[PDB]
Amino acid sequence: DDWRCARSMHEFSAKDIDGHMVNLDKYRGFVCIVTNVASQCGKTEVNYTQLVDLHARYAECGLRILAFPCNQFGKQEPGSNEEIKEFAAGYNVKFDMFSKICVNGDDAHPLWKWMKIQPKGKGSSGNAIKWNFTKFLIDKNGCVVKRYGPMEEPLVIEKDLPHYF
Repeated sequence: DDWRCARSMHEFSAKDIDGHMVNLDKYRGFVCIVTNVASQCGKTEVNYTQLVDLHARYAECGLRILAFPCNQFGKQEPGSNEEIKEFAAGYNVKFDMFSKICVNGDDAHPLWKWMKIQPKGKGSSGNAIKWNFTKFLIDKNGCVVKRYGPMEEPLVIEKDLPHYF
């Protein structure tokens, strides 16, 4: 498949939560967390609060966050893009919200197919996204430099950011 030959996050596009196509070369020169989100997960509150905390404190350093709603995990993102955006606003989210997608399967977003086979994007037992709130860390070149699991609170990520800024 074509997404398999991609070199960078910056070769992909995705529909934002308003429905506008974003070319992800927009993020060239920025360090990015790309994460799959859900509104009705045991981990929704810590992930959203800690992603907003990291964006507040490192946006000025060049941190950007891309949140992808995904309903594939206990169906914990059943809402519309409208409802999910309002939900996010509730956490004072000022980072980039995207339209709801699949991250696993034939219809997985090609960025999500690509990230999960990156030399530094490999998972622990196969590459499938295992639950809500997986985080990939993307360098200023759009290369995947770390994957953190659903069990790894986003502030876990703070210690590695200075390596990529």
